[PDB]
Amino acid sequence: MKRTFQPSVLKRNRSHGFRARMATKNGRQVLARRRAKGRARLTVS
Amino acid sequence: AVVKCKPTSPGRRHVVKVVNPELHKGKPFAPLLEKNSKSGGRNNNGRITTRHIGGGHKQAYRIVDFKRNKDGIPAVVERLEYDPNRSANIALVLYKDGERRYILAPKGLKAGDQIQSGVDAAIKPGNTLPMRNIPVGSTVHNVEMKPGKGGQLARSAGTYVQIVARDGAYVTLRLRSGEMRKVEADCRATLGEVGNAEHMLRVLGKAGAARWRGVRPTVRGTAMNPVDHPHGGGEGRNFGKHPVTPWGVQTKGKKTRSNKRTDKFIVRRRS
Amino acid sequence: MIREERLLKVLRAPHVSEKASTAMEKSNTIVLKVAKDATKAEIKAAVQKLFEVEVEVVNTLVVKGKVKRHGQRIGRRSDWKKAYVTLKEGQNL
RNA sequence: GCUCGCCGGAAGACCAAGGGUUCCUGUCCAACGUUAAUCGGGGCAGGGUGAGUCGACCCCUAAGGCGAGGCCGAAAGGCGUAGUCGAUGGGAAACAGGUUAAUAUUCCUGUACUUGGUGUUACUGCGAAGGGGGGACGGAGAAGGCUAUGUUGGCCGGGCGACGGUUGUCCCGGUUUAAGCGUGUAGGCUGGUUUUCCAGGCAAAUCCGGAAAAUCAAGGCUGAGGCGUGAUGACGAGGCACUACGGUGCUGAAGCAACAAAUGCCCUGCUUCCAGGAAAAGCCUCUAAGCAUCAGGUAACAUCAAAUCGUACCCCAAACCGACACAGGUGGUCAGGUAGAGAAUACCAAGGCGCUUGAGAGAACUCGGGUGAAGGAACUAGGCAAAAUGGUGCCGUAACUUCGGGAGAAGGCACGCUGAUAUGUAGGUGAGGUCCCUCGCGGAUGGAGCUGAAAUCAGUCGAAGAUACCAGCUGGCUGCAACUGUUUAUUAAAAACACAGCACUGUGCAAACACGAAAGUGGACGUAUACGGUGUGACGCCUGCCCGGUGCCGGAAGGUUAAUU
RNA sequence: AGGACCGAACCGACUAAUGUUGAAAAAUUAGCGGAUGACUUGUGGCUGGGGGUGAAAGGCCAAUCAAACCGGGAGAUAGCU
Ligand SMILES: [K+]
Ligand SMILES: [K+]
Ligand SMILES: [K+]
Ligand SMILES: [K+]
Ligand SMILES: [K+]
Ligand SMILES: [K+]
Ligand SMILES: [K+]
Ligand SMILES: [K+]
Ligand SMILES: [K+]
Ligand SMILES: [K+]
Ligand SMILES: [K+]
Ligand SMILES: [K+]
Ligand SMILES: [K+]
Ligand SMILES: [K+]
Ligand SMILES: [K+]
Ligand SMILES: [K+]
Ligand SMILES: [K+]
Ligand SMILES: [Mg+2]
Ligand SMILES: [Mg+2]
Ligand SMILES: [Mg+2]
Ligand SMILES: [Mg+2]
Ligand SMILES: [Mg+2]
Ligand SMILES: [Mg+2]
Ligand SMILES: [Mg+2]
Ligand SMILES: [Mg+2]
Ligand SMILES: [Mg+2]
Ligand SMILES: [Mg+2]
Ligand SMILES: [Mg+2]
Ligand SMILES: [Mg+2]
Ligand SMILES: [Mg+2]
Ligand SMILES: [Mg+2]
Ligand SMILES: [Mg+2]
Ligand SMILES: [Mg+2]
Ligand SMILES: [Mg+2]
Ligand SMILES: [Mg+2]
Ligand SMILES: [Mg+2]
Ligand SMILES: [Mg+2]
Ligand SMILES: [Mg+2]
Ligand SMILES: [Mg+2]
Ligand SMILES: [Mg+2]
Ligand SMILES: [Mg+2]
Ligand SMILES: [Mg+2]
Ligand SMILES: [Mg+2]
Ligand SMILES: [Mg+2]
Ligand SMILES: [Mg+2]
Ligand SMILES: [Mg+2]
Ligand SMILES: [Mg+2]
Ligand SMILES: [Mg+2]
Ligand SMILES: [Mg+2]
Ligand SMILES: [Mg+2]
Ligand SMILES: [Mg+2]
Ligand SMILES: [Mg+2]
Ligand SMILES: [Mg+2]
Ligand SMILES: [Mg+2]
Ligand SMILES: [Mg+2]
Ligand SMILES: [Mg+2]
Ligand SMILES: [Mg+2]
Ligand SMILES: [Mg+2]
Ligand SMILES: [Mg+2]
Ligand SMILES: [Mg+2]
Ligand SMILES: [Mg+2]
Ligand SMILES: [Mg+2]
Ligand SMILES: [Mg+2]
Ligand SMILES: [Mg+2]
Ligand SMILES: [Mg+2]
Ligand SMILES: [Mg+2]
Ligand SMILES: [Mg+2]
Ligand SMILES: [Mg+2]
Ligand SMILES: [Mg+2]
Ligand SMILES: [Mg+2]
Ligand SMILES: [Mg+2]
Ligand SMILES: [Mg+2]
Ligand SMILES: [Mg+2]
Ligand SMILES: [Mg+2]
Ligand SMILES: [Mg+2]
Ligand SMILES: [Mg+2]
Ligand SMILES: [Mg+2]
Ligand SMILES: [Mg+2]
Ligand SMILES: [Mg+2]
Ligand SMILES: [Mg+2]
Repeated sequence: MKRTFQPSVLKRNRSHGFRARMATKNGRQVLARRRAKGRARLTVS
Repeated sequence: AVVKCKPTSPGRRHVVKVVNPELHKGKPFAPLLEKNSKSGGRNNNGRITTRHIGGGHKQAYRIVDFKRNKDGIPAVVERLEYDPNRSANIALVLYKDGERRYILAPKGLKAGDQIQSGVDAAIKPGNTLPMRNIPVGSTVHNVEMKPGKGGQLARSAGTYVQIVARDGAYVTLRLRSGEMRKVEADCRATLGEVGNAEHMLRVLGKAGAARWRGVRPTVRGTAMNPVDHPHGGGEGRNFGKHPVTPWGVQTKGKKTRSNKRTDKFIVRRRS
Repeated sequence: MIREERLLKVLRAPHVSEKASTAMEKSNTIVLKVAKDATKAEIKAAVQKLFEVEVEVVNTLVVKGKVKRHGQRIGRRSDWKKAYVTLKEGQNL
């Protein structure tokens, strides 16, 4: 059966990538939270 | 001509077609075409703002001359064409100077007929004049509401306006709605009625024919749940409320015009 | 024209393998490890200057580094650039 | 290694997406592998991805995104102009053969092609952010011409048979060759050329559009395939010689014709229909400012350049999505033989596999199947399930009907093989030969050869000839819904939803209405034969009485009545 | 010609049996419906939570839906166990 995750790198990057995060205040707050938590991987990029 | 399809299948039994042999079978005039991609009735917020719009055939936009302001230069009708963007047919016209334009095709207009616009044009179908220069009692179409703005009234297939009176700077028009409206006498109009009056005799015949025209299904309020529509709900077919729109406004008689700016121009409402 | 400083950094090592040995004997082609950012033009110039031979053509590829377990921890070797440098017929490097 | 079995419009082959070394070689067997494992997609190490032409990048745009100024908004922000991004679409160019353990249109061999830079010669109005052309477009259908491809013959090489026969009307195999360059054919489209003039193409124009004469009748554009060359080459059945028996080396005959033939190509065509079928650049052409014997343009010639990134491997799957080496899911391309209408189905080819526990036994019971005396729905909530019907041709076919239907109604007959008609017919294809020729890839003619149904008559085997696989059960009465559609992903597919049709009602355009503190946007580049809302639901015959209640519409005298004063 | 007919691919999901610590958190097998259209499918895009989208089932919005998910108010409150 067709499951929910149907990977596409283009859609992944456009939806959740670094530049998508940087494009809005709320996306930049995601990056701020993840840097503050000390995440090794900030985004899907 | 109005042609009834033979009932060779249940989707054909009720079809009534308007078949016009005068219309150009070839492609339209490419310099007067533009793309017009579809909306699905969605605005720039991406939200449906008009329900029941979607799909249907791809259509190119024909640039139609509603202004008719190329005055004093005769034009000859080259051919009548199907226009998917409107109920009326259009006419490709060639001016003496070599310019081509599209116009709304009036009743009776055929290839080879001569037309002209301006103050000194003849009172003949397809000629455009200021309504100051058109006799009272005349049948006109493509009527401007402001001078130079381009025709906005009586553009649909078979429609027309009657100039009932002339009073100083204004003319009184009887519109197809039955409304009596004042318009400035400097506003242009084209003599005659819009052609293709048989348009209203078509019978689509099947669901799919509406879908081809980009009309999506209407779901009745009473078929829904209360959460979706005021009419929703009931164990079985129930109603028991005054009919309303999906947004709760009475939909059987309640007047919705509210334009104090334009009230002065309305002599008599359609009633 | 490329500066000599640049040319002295583009060639990293000869690449030793069965395919490299066969390339030399059959097609007069030397196989080199080169700087990751080296272009075909830079490799050609560097080989002609430093090895004193005449180069016909340079073909290049990027070798992607292997992922490798050292104990438990996962690591990755570096990507590197390989150059197949075809010499003219009678050069004999 | 031999045999057996299974797939073969796939369980083969090549990819995109996704994955990321799983690829190849050596080595190891703890763990992983539902068992053992010497094996592995497992561990460890080493190797492996070669491009002017394939793809990305790049030029160009779609939906849409972002958006200098701008407009709007307590702030955050929203919208949007100029622009700038954005492929799933448009835009230059390479083929065949050979080669690695593992890449190859990338390496090698042979033979090509494209774009741009610089110079040399010649001739020469070049010049855009502008104009015009072009690019540039739908559905269905029909037929002709072809090719891929197949079959048969010829040719060449080999064979003479484990058991009766097999020197032939015998058996097996091969019979392949590209892009490019040249030629211009079946077919498709269109009348040419010249002169003069002009309110149009934001200005100009020699271009496009328009007008008027002159003149001639064949001019131009497009185009599959074929043919020639590419090719005195490459490939080649096999033979010979080695092997480190995995694989190499050596050498190599014929390499033709006829017939059949696509869903591929001519064809972005043609015919036809209504629901009326992207954009922008490259490209061609026109000039403006400008430069003006300079730059620039044009062609040939020479020379230089074409970077960078991807390229292994899986890819209907043990490598992707499903926690698994999971009976699931996953877009594109290729399309052999016999039978067949067929991409169904059966059996096969190329190729790929036997599904990572086996060995016995032959109880009940369960699962999946086969057959069944007599009976034949007695079963059961219900013929649930099963059994049955099933093909082609011809004959024949009721009520009712909206005249289409109902209908494949129902029901019935024929069907294999052999011979003859006819040593293979009707039809299709079409060589040599002959004839003509505004001269070719040409007609007129001719039927050699090839292919080839269908029918009739006669005979003949079986219980049975649509023999397997495959493949409608049929009829009668009635409720509901007109119909095709749609729906509760995962217990409901229906009488529910939708529907064409009908009606009421709103809406005069800065429309009503909707999204939005707003700007705006949709409605619509629509305009009352239009658009929104509501109910009803094809069609036929129709749709009665009630305005007291609640709503809506109109009224506006009188009563009552807010802020305010 | 056709929301025409029979029927593969393709799209569905009417019946039955199996399976129900499954081979599978919805399938398999035999049958079944549509199959030029109101068809189906690839890639990309847009609509956002009292919000969307809905040929309308309160259906669907990442195995979640009469108000998604994540974090926070937060140790909500719990005359109840
Ligand atoms: K409805
Ligand atoms: K109701
Ligand atoms: K909802
Ligand atoms: K109800
Ligand atoms: K109900
Ligand atoms: K074992
Ligand atoms: K390249
Ligand atoms: K690049
Ligand atoms: K024998
Ligand atoms: K080529
Ligand atoms: K050729
Ligand atoms: K490769
Ligand atoms: K792939
Ligand atoms: K019935
Ligand atoms: K159903
Ligand atoms: K009343
Ligand atoms: K909510
Ligand atoms: Mg509507
Ligand atoms: Mg129309
Ligand atoms: Mg329209
Ligand atoms: Mg309706
Ligand atoms: Mg309901
Ligand atoms: Mg309510
Ligand atoms: Mg009731
Ligand atoms: Mg009641
Ligand atoms: Mg090379
Ligand atoms: Mg490369
Ligand atoms: Mg590994
Ligand atoms: Mg391996
Ligand atoms: Mg084990
Ligand atoms: Mg052991
Ligand atoms: Mg391994
Ligand atoms: Mg290319
Ligand atoms: Mg845009
Ligand atoms: Mg914006
Ligand atoms: Mg700004
Ligand atoms: Mg761009
Ligand atoms: Mg693309
Ligand atoms: Mg390989
Ligand atoms: Mg078409
Ligand atoms: Mg052929
Ligand atoms: Mg012989
Ligand atoms: Mg014998
Ligand atoms: Mg033979
Ligand atoms: Mg087809
Ligand atoms: Mg590969
Ligand atoms: Mg297994
Ligand atoms: Mg699997
Ligand atoms: Mg599929
Ligand atoms: Mg076959
Ligand atoms: Mg099959
Ligand atoms: Mg048994
Ligand atoms: Mg049993
Ligand atoms: Mg049985
Ligand atoms: Mg019995
Ligand atoms: Mg018996
Ligand atoms: Mg019996
Ligand atoms: Mg009986
Ligand atoms: Mg009975
Ligand atoms: Mg009984
Ligand atoms: Mg009983
Ligand atoms: Mg049954
Ligand atoms: Mg059965
Ligand atoms: Mg009853
Ligand atoms: Mg129905
Ligand atoms: Mg149905
Ligand atoms: Mg369900
Ligand atoms: Mg169901
Ligand atoms: Mg507006
Ligand atoms: Mg109803
Ligand atoms: Mg049908
Ligand atoms: Mg469904
Ligand atoms: Mg099934
Ligand atoms: Mg049917
Ligand atoms: Mg069917
Ligand atoms: Mg309910
Ligand atoms: Mg869900
Ligand atoms: Mg709530
Ligand atoms: Mg609190
Ligand atoms: Mg608590």
